[PDB]
Amino acid sequence: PAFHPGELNVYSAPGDVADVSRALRLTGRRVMLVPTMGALHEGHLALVRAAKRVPGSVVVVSIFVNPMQFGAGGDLDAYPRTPDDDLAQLRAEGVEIAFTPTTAAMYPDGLRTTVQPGPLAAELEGGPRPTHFAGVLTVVLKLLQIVRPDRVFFGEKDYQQLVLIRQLVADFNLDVAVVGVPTVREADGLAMSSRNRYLDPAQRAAAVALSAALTAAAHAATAGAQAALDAARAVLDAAPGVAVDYLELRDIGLGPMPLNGSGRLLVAARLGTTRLLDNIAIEIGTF
Amino acid sequence: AIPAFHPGELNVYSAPGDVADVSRALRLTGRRVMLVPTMGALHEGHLALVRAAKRVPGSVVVVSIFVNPMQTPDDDLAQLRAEGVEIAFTPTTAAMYPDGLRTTVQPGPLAAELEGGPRPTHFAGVLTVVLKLLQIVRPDRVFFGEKDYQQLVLIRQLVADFNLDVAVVGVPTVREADGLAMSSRNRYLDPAQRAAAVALSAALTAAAHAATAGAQAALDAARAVLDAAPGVAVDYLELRDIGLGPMPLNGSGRLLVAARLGTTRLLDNIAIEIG
Ligand SMILES: COc1ccc2[nH]ccc2c1
Ligand SMILES: COc1ccc2[nH]ccc2c1
Repeated sequence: PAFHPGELNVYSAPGDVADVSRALRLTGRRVMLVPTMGALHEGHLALVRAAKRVPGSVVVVSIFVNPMQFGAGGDLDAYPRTPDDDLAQLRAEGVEIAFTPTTAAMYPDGLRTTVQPGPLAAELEGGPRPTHFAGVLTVVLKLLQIVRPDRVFFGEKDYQQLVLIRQLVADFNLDVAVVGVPTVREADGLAMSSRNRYLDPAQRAAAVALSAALTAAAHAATAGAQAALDAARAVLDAAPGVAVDYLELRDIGLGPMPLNGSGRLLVAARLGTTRLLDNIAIEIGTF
Repeated sequence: AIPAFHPGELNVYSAPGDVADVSRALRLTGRRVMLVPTMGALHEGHLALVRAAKRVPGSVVVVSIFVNPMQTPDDDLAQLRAEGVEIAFTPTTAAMYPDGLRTTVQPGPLAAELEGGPRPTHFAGVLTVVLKLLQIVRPDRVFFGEKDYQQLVLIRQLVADFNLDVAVVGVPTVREADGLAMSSRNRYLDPAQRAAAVALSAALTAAAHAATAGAQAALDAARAVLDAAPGVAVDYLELRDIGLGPMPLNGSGRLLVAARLGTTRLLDNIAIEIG
């Protein structure tokens, strides 16, 4: 396959991007991978920019709405698809490679061999969606094998996902650096998300409560965990039509260890039918 | 700094990071890295894998020795020196699983069939450790015996399904003079059992030649030979396609058998061509 430097090259065939990546790597360039499901926003662009600043980088952005990480009807069909906007954004950002595989190219044998995540996948986001993270980790493993990047970039917004990807990389001895990039926010604090488009004006106004609650908690935390959680709860309680699914303060690895001084506070809430996530670093007893 | 590597000698590494760094360095110097995964206690079957790896031009051979809990140290290393193997990778359980069992590989449904009957989690263990070894060593080719044919097929599923950039090489089964497939378990057989054990290979070779008369003739011939043996408890005798799906009307297939002799479980298999 041809590679035209300094412009966007789009490859659909896994073999094509694998060949181009291999060839680039062999000439000294360092391959950076930003895996996405399209519907690109400023959060994704932050990832692209982080990747682009690595000296000698060539940036590969994958766009693939992975059916394996969705449960039956109708989340997969409802996922936003804005391909023309996505590719326009990548061109504007100076990205040289977009990898846009088909479902058939990624899953020619259906679901056969898959990744089984550790117990974290059953908690928080995985509670009512027990197969979700197996879908995520299976596709990320495949993308890593196809592209063979030196570094792979993920937002901190989906923090549990990022932790599970670090687990994947450690547990399977993958030779890639996982880079977590801090959450990009709207001016009022709202975390970037492709689901923000489903907030009507009232819901958009109310949605500020998630980030306001988290940031209140982070500052309250000088007074301890209870104070932090209660400050967040108070802000969420004050918000019209925010229905909290969970609000949890955990150790930074979200694993089988108690909170000791460095934590992550995670929230998920519904505004109408729209489920929003956010999270923040918490230091306990630290001003 | 890359760990020391002495060309033409057996270099032994226990740390995953060490063998990873050495393998990477060697492939940059124009070597082709060949991986032979084993659980030690090496026999002539393993040596055939080693010789197959060695004959690839540019080869450097990595033999891993790891008893994988999820599925003779000095003597093994001496055998490898004698074969001209340059790398042995001998990690501890703690080095392979520093965080315990966490993320694992879930095989497809083939893993529940045949050998997966008595050992329903066996292949998950095998695929998980093989994936890790492939990521640590990053070989150009990886070598497995055909004797554990279902294992080999599941490894080919792993490689295809996860888009791994490695060639899987199956090596024809090494056999004792009477046909018994090589295995560390053969020495456990008493004389009566050892004599009866020849029935597995004899049944398969009979079937392979009976196959000109069709699938049923092949299966019936194999069953007759097993039926002539005392103390051979057949767990299965199945004719499948080469990927272990259902056998087609004509074409290539594989005939697999497993049996228990006393407390010792033996496996064997053979290529079958129908008609
Ligand atoms: C870097 O900040 C962000 C924020 C939200 C995001 N959603 C998906 C990636 C991502 C990144
Ligand atoms: C290539 O022949 C063989 C025969 C039996 C085997 N057992 C484990 C590896 C192996 C290889």
